[PDB]
Amino acid sequence: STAGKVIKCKAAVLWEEKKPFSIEEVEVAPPKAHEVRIKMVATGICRSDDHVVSGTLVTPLPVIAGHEAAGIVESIGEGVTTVRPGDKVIPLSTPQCGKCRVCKHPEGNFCLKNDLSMPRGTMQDGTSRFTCRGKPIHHFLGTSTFSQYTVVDEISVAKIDAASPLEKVCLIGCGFSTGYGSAVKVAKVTQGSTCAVFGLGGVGLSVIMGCKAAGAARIIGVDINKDKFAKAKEVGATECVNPQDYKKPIQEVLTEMSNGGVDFSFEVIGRLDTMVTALSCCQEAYGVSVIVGVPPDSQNLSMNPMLLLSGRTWKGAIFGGFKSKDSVPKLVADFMAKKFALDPLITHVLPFEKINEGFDLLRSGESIRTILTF
Amino acid sequence: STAGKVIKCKAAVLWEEKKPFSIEEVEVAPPKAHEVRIKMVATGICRSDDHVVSGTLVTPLPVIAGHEAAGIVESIGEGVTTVRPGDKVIPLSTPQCGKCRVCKHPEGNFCLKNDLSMPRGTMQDGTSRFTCRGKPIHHFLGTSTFSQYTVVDEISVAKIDAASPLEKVCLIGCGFSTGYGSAVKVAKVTQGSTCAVFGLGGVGLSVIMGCKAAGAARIIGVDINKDKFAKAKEVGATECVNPQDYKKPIQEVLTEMSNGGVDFSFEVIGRLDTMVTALSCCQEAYGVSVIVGVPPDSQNLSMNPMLLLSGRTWKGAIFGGFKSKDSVPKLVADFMAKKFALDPLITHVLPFEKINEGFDLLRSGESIRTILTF
Ligand SMILES: NC(=O)C1=CN([C@@H]2O[C@H](COP(=O)(O)OP(=O)(O)OC[C@H]3O[C@@H](n4cnc5c(N)ncnc54)[C@H](O)[C@@H]3O)[C@@H](O)[C@H]2O)C=CC1
Ligand SMILES: NC(=O)C1=CN([C@@H]2O[C@H](COP(=O)(O)OP(=O)(O)OC[C@H]3O[C@@H](n4cnc5c(N)ncnc54)[C@H](O)[C@@H]3O)[C@@H](O)[C@H]2O)C=CC1
Ligand SMILES: O=CNC1CCCCC1
Ligand SMILES: O=CNC1CCCCC1
Ligand SMILES: [Zn+2]
Ligand SMILES: [Zn+2]
Ligand SMILES: [Zn+2]
Ligand SMILES: [Zn+2]
Repeated sequence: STAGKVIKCKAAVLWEEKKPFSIEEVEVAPPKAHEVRIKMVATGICRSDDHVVSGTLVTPLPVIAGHEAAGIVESIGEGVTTVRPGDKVIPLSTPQCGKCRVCKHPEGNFCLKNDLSMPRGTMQDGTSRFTCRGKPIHHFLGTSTFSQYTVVDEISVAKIDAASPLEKVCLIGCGFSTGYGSAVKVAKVTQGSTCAVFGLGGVGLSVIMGCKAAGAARIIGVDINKDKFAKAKEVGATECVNPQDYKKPIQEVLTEMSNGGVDFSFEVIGRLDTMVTALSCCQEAYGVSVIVGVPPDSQNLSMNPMLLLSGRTWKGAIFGGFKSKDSVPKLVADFMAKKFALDPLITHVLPFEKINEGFDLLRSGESIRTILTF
Repeated sequence: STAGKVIKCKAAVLWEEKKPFSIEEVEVAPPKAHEVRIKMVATGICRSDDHVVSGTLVTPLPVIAGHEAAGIVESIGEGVTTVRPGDKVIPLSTPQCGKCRVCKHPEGNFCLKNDLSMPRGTMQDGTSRFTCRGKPIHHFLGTSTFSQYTVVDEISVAKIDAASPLEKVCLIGCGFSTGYGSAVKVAKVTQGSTCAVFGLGGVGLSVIMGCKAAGAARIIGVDINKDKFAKAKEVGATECVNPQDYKKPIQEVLTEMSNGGVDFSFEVIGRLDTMVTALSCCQEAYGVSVIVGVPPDSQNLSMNPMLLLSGRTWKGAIFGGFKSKDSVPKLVADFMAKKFALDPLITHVLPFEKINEGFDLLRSGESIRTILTF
């Protein structure tokens, strides 16, 4: 009934920074060659979507944001081989083209077809499939999931188990896999180690899950919102500290608590000062610190390179280091085999129409992940 | 005939920054418990010794500098078990106490007994073994090798092969092992990779030797002094670039030459700007950059953390990551078995009394390593 034909549907449009999302009708074009049109079933609210609203992350406006989601293929364009109508799918904000130097490298995952380094807010072909009030609307990270339907390039979608619960596994499309992989793949946390996790939102709790799965002996959660300590302990934190409770800098607190520095630290907030504090609190000769949080646009940090010369390792990653199209179906299979839990991340489930309330919940500190259901 | 007695001998004393060394008589106390007094045979001039003169590297003055050297044990204090009078030895500017958390860690080498982080310029017991003009003189990094005799703690000396040529193997005490290990141990350069080495002095040439030993396919040397290129190519560089020859920043040049970024880069100069350029020229998703050069005291660099978030790894190390007392005798053994060459690093030889001419040669750009003979 809809294949080959323009779909009119509801979406949340962001016309301008620092405004509520506008829920209104949009026009979704049919998929061109190597494109996939998806009916959305559930989408999570990730802090990166809020960074578009706040100006922290710059991408062309107006835009349909949303990138952490799951849905069902409505139709495919000519030449698509990896998904078919009716398949359950997760869109991928980091593509996996399989052909570039990064996709061919055993470790790398930041495929050169990504829309993050030089954001265009289009399909791979440089055009948009969305119109609203007769105006073309930009895409976001090749995903755009705050819409009843979206169109994505084939390299930005993964087919998943037909029995998957989409209102939970949408988190594997971004926040869970990012945090979990940051611990198990990027840092390679070791049995018996001491970890410090700065930021106890959805991504930080997923880092804690990964540190616990790797056998860390101590996992210290750090957040300025003490309401986020109870859930952090439930998922594996052994202690939590609030920087605002201390007269001294938290890096010195954490160094003393760890008898000279932690083995692994994670910055899962997106602040320059906490990136430098997280580096400093890892042990100077052999510690490893991983940046996960998104820094504010165009701002540089300042640090003393003696922190590195003594032997620290500093790294960052997108999407937990996972090659996205290969890994997402495997992570869904692991969840269905009960290898990890997603329910601890989900504090609110709301109809899509309540998107702005979901963002208010995030900004107020009250939620971890809100899942929006279509 | 000197055991247990004060030795009067010549040393090069640095009374003030930015002044020539003063070659004059000092008094060297006999070794206390767990200390070793060494008759110096040869010492190299490492840029780090010049950094003390320039104030780039802050350590208490007045001081006996020098740290890359080899000599013969004159006497041992009570309790010394790892060397005996007559043994050939190399002093270690990074100790290996064997008892701290770093010494016990499989990767770490920056032993907590070091005198680098919070310099005191003393023996481990907090006192000095040197007097000059009746005044106490500081030690440097627990070594102080610009003297006919020095006293070191047992944890800062390694026994080496009795047949070793001391006028060559002194370089294993600092510059050779630092560069070589930075490639083979810290970066873990892989076969077929592309490497970029910033700074083609003694340490950078040793990085090139390590990259070649690791089987790198391309090794790009970077220096603003084109007179350094011929020797860089002799030891393994496949190509050399002078940043001053180009209209665009060298990170852009290197990214284009490597078809999107190098696999491994090394900063082996000691400038904040080149630390950031070297990080930037490694491939954004899977590149690794190692800081080897010493930054000017207490200065911070400025960088955009998106360079790390895409996937880069940034690390530094002291002494090529080698656990010093374990590794130095094995590296001497490997040298004696012809596994690496030191002659390419030695461009000038001088008697110790011409130390100031040796520093002039380094500062003018003319030398790689000058070896001083006592
Ligand atoms: N690298 C990647 O691939 C990904 C990066 N991100 C970024 O990770 C970050 C975290 O995302 P979420 O967990 O969704 O965000 P969130 O907002 O739910 O969690 C952030 C936590 O940081 C705490 N916090 C804020 N300022 C703090 C401070 N000075 N000190 C200590 N804690 C502080 C907050 O109270 C909150 O609990 C964001 O910057 C997000 O954009 C998210 C997913 C993918
Ligand atoms: N991490 C460690 O354990 C060690 C660190 N060091 C440090 O490594 C560094 C190199 O030491 P050496 O090889 O002895 O010094 P060196 O002075 O012989 O070599 C440095 C090279 O950098 C070149 N250079 C200077 N400015 C440059 C610029 N803007 N761009 C490109 N090239 C430039 C110079 O022309 C020179 O050839 C020094 O900072 C030294 O203190 C040395 C030994 C141990
Ligand atoms: O949350 C999804 N993607 C993020 C990844 C880090 C940079 C900003 C966008
Ligand atoms: O050259 C020898 N040691 C150096 C190591 C890096 C910091 C300054 C001292
Ligand atoms: Zn790719
Ligand atoms: Zn996200
Ligand atoms: Zn030690
Ligand atoms: Zn040195």
